[PDB]
Amino acid sequence: SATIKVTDASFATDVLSSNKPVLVDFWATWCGPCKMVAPVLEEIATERATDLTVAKLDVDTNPETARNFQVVSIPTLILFKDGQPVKRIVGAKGKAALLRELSDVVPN
Repeated sequence: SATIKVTDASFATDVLSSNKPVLVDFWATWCGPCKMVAPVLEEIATERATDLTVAKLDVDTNPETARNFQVVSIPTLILFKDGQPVKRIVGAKGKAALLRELSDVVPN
């Protein structure tokens, strides 16, 4: 397991105070599309470990952090950098598609 599990009590230390960018997956155990994205995040967490932390937040056991980032539907992925959210992605995505959508630049 290369992803980290984070909770309402640990979110500030593990995500908001992280040196590395952190990609947070807001998910739930019963959610069909969240399962579609789970193995993709596992791969990214291993492959991109020196550059990026990948964190999982179960919205049902951590409803306050979900409320704090206005998460209404899942999967939602939020990328954090130095304490702020810099990108929000809604919906399941393939690996290549996800990494491209996380960027602020486009290919020419």
